[PDB]
Amino acid sequence: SGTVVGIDLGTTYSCVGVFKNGRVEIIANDQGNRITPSYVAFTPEGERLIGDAAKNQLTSNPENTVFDAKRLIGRTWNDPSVQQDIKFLPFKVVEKKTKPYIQVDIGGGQTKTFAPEEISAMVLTKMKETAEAYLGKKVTHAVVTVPAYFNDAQRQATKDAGTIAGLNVMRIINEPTAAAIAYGLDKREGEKNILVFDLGGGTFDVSLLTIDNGVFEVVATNGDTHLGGEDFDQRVMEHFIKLYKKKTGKDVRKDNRAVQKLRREVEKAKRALSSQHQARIEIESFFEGEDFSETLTRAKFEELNMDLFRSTMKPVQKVLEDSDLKKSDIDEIVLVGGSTRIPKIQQLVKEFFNGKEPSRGINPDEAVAYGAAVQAGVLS
Repeated sequence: SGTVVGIDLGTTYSCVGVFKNGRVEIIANDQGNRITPSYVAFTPEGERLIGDAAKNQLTSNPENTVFDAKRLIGRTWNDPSVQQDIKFLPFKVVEKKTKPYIQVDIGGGQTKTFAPEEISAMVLTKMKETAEAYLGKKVTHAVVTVPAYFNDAQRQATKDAGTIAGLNVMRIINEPTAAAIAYGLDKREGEKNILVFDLGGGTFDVSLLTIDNGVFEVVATNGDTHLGGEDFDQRVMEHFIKLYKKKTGKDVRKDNRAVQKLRREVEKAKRALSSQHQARIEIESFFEGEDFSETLTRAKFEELNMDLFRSTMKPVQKVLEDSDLKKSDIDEIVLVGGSTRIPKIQQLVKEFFNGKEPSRGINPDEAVAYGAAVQAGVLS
């Protein structure tokens, strides 16, 4: 096994960690980032790009930048989920052997068709190489996380992706369970009920876990597969674009370059508003050599997204019903994903459970990788 690594193979972002000196170390990639976009792309030239480099050229290559391969991985063509998601994806997806395949251009007008597994394998290879650089030796084995709702086919496909990347995926472990392990909830005594609330960039997952004698079980799952941090950005985008036209008289929509410059500052401001109450957004030479200068308040950000924020509670109530539990039967609450940093999200969860405090202490972007790395630590 050697040094086995824990890998959160996320829909939008992936994360890699290892256990050493009786603690978890989340490994930074060669650009110094602890998370790595699950992105693959090809340039006008032959060059293949994985991670940050792939996501940064998304704007200039909108139709041949692959992402969200995890939505397709291990599914059939006829699957209702696949047919829904291909309408939201810019790149072309096609049937081959009654399964979804991703068709992209390499360079010089040459096309190529990859299986979801191959895309995920490329991302895994990048996480593998990231880990190898930190450890200073080859990595052969890994613990990979998947959503709780994944079936056998999806679990096996994730293993296959590993195999292609040269990784022996020792264990497949459910994302909420990994998050629970990160917070040391497996050290708790007796029988307890655990609510995991996972709000990523483009996905929302609620899971009710039990723990019994330091061993978990996923009782019920729910959420929204197309609700995440990006939807909160889009409401902010829509607000400020409308404001710009109202003040200047200029419609910015058809200028792709300027719109990306705004999305960059909106994303920065959103993160800032998790700890501050206002954030200036200044862009010099924004559109037709005219500047942009507005402020986003926490109150406004909340106002623009209030309906979306409240909609997260319905899945929480539904999983409790399917688990045959009341609010008061929940002993632990675990918040995972960057969007859970938002104060309003935390308050809504807190208030739903009549003032009970969620667990804190772990980077919610990293919690799942953390847990996987602990399991890897055991198997090293």
